[PDB]
Amino acid sequence: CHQDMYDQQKYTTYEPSSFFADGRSSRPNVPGTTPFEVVKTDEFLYTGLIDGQEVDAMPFPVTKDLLLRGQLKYNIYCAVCHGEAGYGASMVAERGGIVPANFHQQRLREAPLSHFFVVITNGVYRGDPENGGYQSMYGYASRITPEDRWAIAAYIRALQLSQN
Amino acid sequence: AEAMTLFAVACAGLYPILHLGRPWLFYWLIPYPNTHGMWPQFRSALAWDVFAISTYATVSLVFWLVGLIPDFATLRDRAKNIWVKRLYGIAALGWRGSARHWHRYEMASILLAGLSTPLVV
Amino acid sequence: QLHVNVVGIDCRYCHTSVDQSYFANIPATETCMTCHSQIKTYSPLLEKVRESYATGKPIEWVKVYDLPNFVYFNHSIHVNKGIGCSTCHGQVNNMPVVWQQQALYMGWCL
Amino acid sequence: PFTPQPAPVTGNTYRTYVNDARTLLNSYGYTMEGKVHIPIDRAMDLIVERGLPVR
Amino acid sequence: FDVAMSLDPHWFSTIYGAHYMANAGLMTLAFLALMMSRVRDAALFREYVSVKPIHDIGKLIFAFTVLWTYMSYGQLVIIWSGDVAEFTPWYVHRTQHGWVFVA
Amino acid sequence: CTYQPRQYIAPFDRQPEGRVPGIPQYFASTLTLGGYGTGVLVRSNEGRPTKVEGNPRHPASLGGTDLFAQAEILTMYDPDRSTTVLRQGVPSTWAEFTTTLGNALTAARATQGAGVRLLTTTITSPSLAAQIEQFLQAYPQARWYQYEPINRDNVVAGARLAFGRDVTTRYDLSAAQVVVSLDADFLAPGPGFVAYARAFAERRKVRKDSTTMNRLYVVEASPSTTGTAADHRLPLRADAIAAFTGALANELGVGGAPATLSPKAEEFLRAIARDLEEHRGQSVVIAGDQQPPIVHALAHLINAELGNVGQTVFYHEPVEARPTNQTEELVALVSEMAAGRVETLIMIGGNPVYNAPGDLRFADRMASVPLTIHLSQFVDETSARATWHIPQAHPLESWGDARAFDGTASIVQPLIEPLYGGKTANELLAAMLGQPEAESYDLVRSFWLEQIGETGWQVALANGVIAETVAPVIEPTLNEGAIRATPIPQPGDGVEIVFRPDPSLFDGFYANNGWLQELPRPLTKLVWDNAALMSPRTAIKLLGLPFNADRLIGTEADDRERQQYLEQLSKVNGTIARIEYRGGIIEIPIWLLPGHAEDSITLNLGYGRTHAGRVGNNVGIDVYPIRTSDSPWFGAGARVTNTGRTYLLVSTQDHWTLEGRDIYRVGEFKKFKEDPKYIAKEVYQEEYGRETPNYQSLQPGDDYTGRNAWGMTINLNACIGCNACVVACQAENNIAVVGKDQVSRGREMHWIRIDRYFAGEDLDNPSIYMMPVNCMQCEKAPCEVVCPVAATVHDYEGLNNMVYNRCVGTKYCSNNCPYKVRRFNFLQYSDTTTETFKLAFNPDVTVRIRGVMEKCTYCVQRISGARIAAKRAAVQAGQSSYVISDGAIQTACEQACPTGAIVFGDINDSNSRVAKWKAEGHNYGLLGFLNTVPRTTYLARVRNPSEELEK
Ligand SMILES: CCCCCCCCCCCCCCCC(=O)OC[C@H](COP(=O)(O)OCCN)OC(=O)CCCCCCCCCCCCC
Ligand code: HEC
Ligand code: HEC
Ligand code: HEC
Ligand code: HEC
Ligand code: SF4
Ligand code: SF4
Ligand code: SF4
Ligand code: F3S
Repeated sequence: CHQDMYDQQKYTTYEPSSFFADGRSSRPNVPGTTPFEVVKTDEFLYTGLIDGQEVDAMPFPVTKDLLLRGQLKYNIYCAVCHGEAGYGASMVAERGGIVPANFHQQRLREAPLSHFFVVITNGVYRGDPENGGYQSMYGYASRITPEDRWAIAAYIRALQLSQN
Repeated sequence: AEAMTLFAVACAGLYPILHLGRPWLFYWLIPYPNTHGMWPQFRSALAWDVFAISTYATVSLVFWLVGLIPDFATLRDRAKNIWVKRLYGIAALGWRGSARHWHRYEMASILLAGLSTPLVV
Repeated sequence: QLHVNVVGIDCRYCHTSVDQSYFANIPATETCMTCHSQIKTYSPLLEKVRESYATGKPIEWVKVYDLPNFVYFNHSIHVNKGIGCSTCHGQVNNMPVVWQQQALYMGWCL
Repeated sequence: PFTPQPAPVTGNTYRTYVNDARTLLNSYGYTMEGKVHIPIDRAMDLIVERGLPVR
Repeated sequence: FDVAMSLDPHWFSTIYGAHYMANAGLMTLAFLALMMSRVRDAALFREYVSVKPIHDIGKLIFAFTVLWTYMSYGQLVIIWSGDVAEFTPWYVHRTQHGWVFVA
Repeated sequence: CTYQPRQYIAPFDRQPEGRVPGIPQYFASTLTLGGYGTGVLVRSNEGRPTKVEGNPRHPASLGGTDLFAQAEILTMYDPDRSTTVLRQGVPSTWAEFTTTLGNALTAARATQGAGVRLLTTTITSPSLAAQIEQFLQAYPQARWYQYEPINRDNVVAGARLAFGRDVTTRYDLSAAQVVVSLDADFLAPGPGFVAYARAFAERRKVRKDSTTMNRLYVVEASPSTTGTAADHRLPLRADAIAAFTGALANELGVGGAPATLSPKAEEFLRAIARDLEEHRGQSVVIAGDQQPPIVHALAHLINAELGNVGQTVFYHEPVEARPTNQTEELVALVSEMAAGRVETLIMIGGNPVYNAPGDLRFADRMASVPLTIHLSQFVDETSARATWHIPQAHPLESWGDARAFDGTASIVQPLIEPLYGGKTANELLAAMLGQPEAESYDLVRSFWLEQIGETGWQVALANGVIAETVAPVIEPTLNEGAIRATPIPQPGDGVEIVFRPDPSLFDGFYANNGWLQELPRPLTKLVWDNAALMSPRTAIKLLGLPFNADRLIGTEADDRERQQYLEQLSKVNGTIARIEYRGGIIEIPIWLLPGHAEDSITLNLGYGRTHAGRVGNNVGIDVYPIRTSDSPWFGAGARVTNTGRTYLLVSTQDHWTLEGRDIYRVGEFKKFKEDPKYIAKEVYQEEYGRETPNYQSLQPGDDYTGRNAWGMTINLNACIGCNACVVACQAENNIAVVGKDQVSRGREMHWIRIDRYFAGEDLDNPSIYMMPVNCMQCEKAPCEVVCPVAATVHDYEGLNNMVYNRCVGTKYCSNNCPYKVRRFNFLQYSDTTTETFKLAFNPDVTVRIRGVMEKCTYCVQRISGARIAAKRAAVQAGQSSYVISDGAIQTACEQACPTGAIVFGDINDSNSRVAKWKAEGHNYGLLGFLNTVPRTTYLARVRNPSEELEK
């Protein structure tokens, strides 16, 4: 039973490390650091705001493959805890009284696309400083790529049309 | 001389394991059932060494023991101690040297000697 | 069993990097808290989770499927080439406690 | 160590919601508040045909 | 070495010559057995001989046949396993144009 | 008992936004060797830097990198880096220093800052320069006083003599058919080294279509990498080069002075002059930094006469902030310290006590100064004698900006938050300017914003360069009278001493780094040690060794006898010689260098450090005390008595000549143009009597006709023996660093090795040949056939596969390998107890344990990743193509080489670069008489000799 190279000295992806304070060899992103050949110049792609306001516009044209990718991403992440059809009827809501929002309500029909992008990026609303406050939607910035987030917004538009 | 051969082979059999660098993995050269499905190469000459030395040691030991079986019978008869007897006697295997035991013994010794000459070369 | 078979959550919601890299992303406490900030809050069996996400300390899961760091497996190519975590892992959908379905022998892979 | 046999899940599960929603997403129909449904993949085709504003 | 190995100066074998001695020994022993059958009746080969000399010559022929095979195999394995361009041609010539069938 | 331990797994609490787990990322940052920035692309496995590469869009780093940039990873992970602020060697806090600094500066505000003094190195960062200028504005009487041991003082001095203004000289080697080098190493690491190496190599690379090749003439005291890649080399004494330059100007007709010279030197002068005037505007003259300012002024004058200016030599506005004579500024500071005028000294790095010349006695004068503050990144000898030592952030973990020799203004980007904290130089300047607790990111961003704009900052981070900033081209006016009216000092005062920066350790900053110390030094192959380098004749006369030294000289007929005599002449290496220069004795062991000039000794700086980390704590003999301010790079008189007492010096090669074997092929260019295969057609006529060798094999092999096949071509003409590839392999494949004792026992572990063969007539002036050797990936491999457990087997592509887990350690494979490229772990070389070293190891490659063999794996991890990616793309498309691009896979050695000698690609794809190179007439494989059929092949060296010097 050699156990020779079974556990090597190198640090793998999630191997715990005693060298760091928080016990993680994996490190958080240094602030203000951009990967190589990844320019962040376009504001629309990374934020639905053009002047601090929503636009009801989408940075790149809608494509059938784009809508299919949006449908896939919606089914993986968005469908649970909000309904596959967008009516908010999900098994999560039953066990917990989540009460997710309904896409087909008139308010979300007139909401801009960039509003959907903002909601997916950050959440419904951060808690009020006074009297407490909790984040319900809770945001999905890290898990989903911006282009995928725009595809999800396009799929939400398609879903809203589907019931009209 | 044959005792010298056995002891020299015993001394020389340690070096293939000692020089191995990872000495506890000597069994890898020998074909053995494993969950990996790996085999020795059999085209290198160290794989041949494993079969030659192992065959040489076993054949030399069996030939030496066969020669000692009649000698053990004389020792058990002259042992003069009940405990010393029954130790040579089990090794003798009740030799009871007799015709129809010698005839097979002589033929077997000639055959073993005939097989050993190509083996040592 | 509860989250997949009853609550109905996709595999890629938690193991998000399975089809893109060699590593199936073990969920962060962020994904745990997106439901349990409201559901089953103030529960003694979700205390460790709530202990995280307040301090930076991680949750030390015990690795069930372990390879001896000279094997270099890749989920991405496998999944993309038409192989799923049922002929490759087991019915994890109905697994209250995950167990190793088979020993990862060299012969099994071959 | 014999392979464990976990106890089956309870009566209520997510499958009913998903199946009902997947049935609703196609086969047209009439919603209560509005007029008419549109099958999924048909509304998506309509969305590409009319397009969305850019920039 | 002078009579046969020098036919192709590019190739040399150290075991060569020892192989010829084994080949010569087998040929002479086989020749002696053929002659003995012819001279089995000769009077001095009648009151002074027994099966034991014939048996010993037969054992010697068997030993020489195995010895010649060992020397020939030993040269082949060393040249084949050590694939050096210098010693490869002799085997290539003896395995081509139907020479393989003779081997 | 169980197969393995629990192996707990710890995940994140909040996922990084742009990171996919298990997928490495690449970030653009800048690494500076002489204060001049070189753009680098660094792989971040999981938020930790692991592999440095080159930035294709950065001028002076087009893919290629120098060894110093490669070996920065192990420096960032040195377990001896400073971790805390020390008041007087006792741990303290940054806040306490900030309070003290503020009190000291407000106590110096009564005066105008007359006591406050600075001491930095060559600073090219615009942010730091602006902050220093603002600080000087706040304190009128403060002084900057830059200094660093390896500086460009002579270059700016010659510029201010020729033009009356500091300019920046740039060389465009792509359009120079003739290049002349007066003791200048442009192919050795320095400003613009990668850019110069790539342009020079491209001209040298010759195919059947090519009709033109560049020619290099080099005059130098010590043989060097630039000398190796030269058609003609003259070993003149270092002092004589100034006289040689004056003579060259005189025969060209430009102002100079006739100088008496040796007949060989006069013949070299005639050839150089005749080659010039035949290539006007197609020639360049380069003068080394070591050479005196008059040599630089003459070089500008010669270039102007030939009209080369504007075609091969370009003048730009100075890029190094304020250019100055650094040695004179340090002399001014030491006199002020002796007087006691200085009350505060702040030093940003540079290790002044160790680096400063011995005559200055900086350490004794440093004691007089009441407060001395040092930012070093290590507790150096200066920090030990300095109050308030402050840890400095490593460039990889710090926010910063730097300028290249051309002028680029590239931005340094942190890949990790500082491991032990520490403060950047700009943060120290901010505290002096009265703003404490100022973030490095804000300081650099604030300066850059409004100059390039926020959008420019985003583009600058994504790329490795700032497009807006470059040095403007200016046309200076040459002052004929000043250059003509110069002394031009004559050479000759007895034995001379030449001071050269160490090839692997530079100025001694990299002495702690294990990879660089273990690296064999090019042309001397020494490891972990410093030796005096002298020609065989110099050693015989000075140390009284009993050898004729004329026996080495001879024709081709007695070449084998002369090679044996050189081996007998060796074994005297390591005799200790006591050398007295100017009141200083070094007692350094001597190593014989055949190409060295007579009556000259080369001593390498960067050794003998006492406060360095556990690695290189006390290695070699310090040459800094003997070195003098008046003559930093040259020496006039040395006693060089022999004390016997031989000391062991360890070298990797152990043999200096090829024993009449076809290892290196050398041919003329004119013959090559008529027939590319002439070099291969020859040799076979001497050996077999026929142009083509009819090799015959009894073993079939595998077809490989329709599958990807991986092969490498190395160009002998391009290689300069830099050794960057060896460092790149060590970082990429996690090769262990063995100790000096293990190297002495010949157990060094290097997958790639460079061999110097020193084969020529005379052998006192031999032609150095550098050949990179790595596993040849032989289609029929002897090592595979002798392996009992089948650890080494072939691959479908054609790659030899070495499986460490299968290897039982028999060592039969190394014995049957003809090229001896296999390295075995006799003892546990890998470091298991050091956390920082564990972070450095690359996850893709396994860390080998004791008892397993290692060999070059053609960077299999890169090939496997490309194969998986190509298959994944094909299945998603549905094509099932599995097509891999020619540029998709680049080996670490291929990326590292500045010249571009190493090319890796599919052999079967006839459009690939390797396929085209392998179809050349001068391509060949080593030891063809063995039917190994290697895949790594070499291109025979083609030279371009002038008919004057040669015929
Ligand atoms: C093609 C033609 C054949 C050419 C053959 C050439 C090679 C022949 C080699 C023979 C070597 C013999 C060495 C001499 C041995 C010896 O002295 O003989 C002693 C005996 C016993 O006879 P006793 O009692 O002394 O007197 C007889 C008269 N009354 O005879 C023996 O041969 C047995 C002794 C042991 C044999 C030793 C030789 C073994 C050689 C092995 C190496 C072979 C290399 C491949
Ligand atoms: C869809 C049915 C799947 C499949 C096939 C797997 N998961 Fe998960 N998983 C989650 C967490 C937090 C863990 C670690 C805790 C634990 O192991 O009990 C896991 C673990 C696994 C494993 C084993 C990991 C190992 O180291 O071997 C496997 C093979 C696995 N999962 C497959 C989280 C979730 C999750 C909620 C976010 C859901 C949904 C899934 N996993 C779904 C699946
Ligand atoms: C991140 C990997 C986690 C972890 C560690 C857990 N969950 Fe969930 N969870 C969800 C729902 C709807 C339930 C049941 C609600 C109910 O029982 O009333 C749960 C339950 C759990 C438990 C059991 C708690 C208990 O029995 O009291 C545990 C230990 C648990 N979870 C751990 C919903 C989600 C969800 C989607 C909204 C996601 C994502 C998670 N849970 C994630 C996690
Ligand atoms: C359970 C964790 C949810 C997941 C999964 C998704 N959403 Fe959600 N969403 C959730 C809640 C509880 C609410 C209502 C919050 C409230 O204060 O009422 C929402 C709301 C939205 C909205 C409306 C936002 C608004 O300002 O009105 C949108 C547009 C929305 N959710 C979209 C959305 C998408 C795209 C999701 C997949 C990425 C998604 N939700 C998942 C809870 C949850
Ligand atoms: C081939 C059999 C598969 C397939 C198709 C999937 N899994 Fe994975 N899995 C498998 C092995 C051999 C391992 C061990 C990896 C190691 O380094 O030891 C794993 C591991 C996981 C893990 C643990 C986290 C990790 O190793 O990255 C998770 C989580 C996991 N597998 C999940 C998973 C998912 C969601 C899959 C998609 C259906 C999946 N596996 C497929 C073997 C295989
Ligand atoms: S170069 Fe040596 S190790 Fe590499 S394949 Fe050839 S014989 Fe084997
Ligand atoms: S190909 Fe890779 S392993 Fe081989 S020498 Fe180059 S860097 Fe080292
Ligand atoms: S092959 Fe290696 S030593 Fe030669 S020039 Fe390239 S990097 Fe330098
Ligand atoms: S012979 Fe084989 S066992 Fe290892 S040391 Fe060589 S690969």
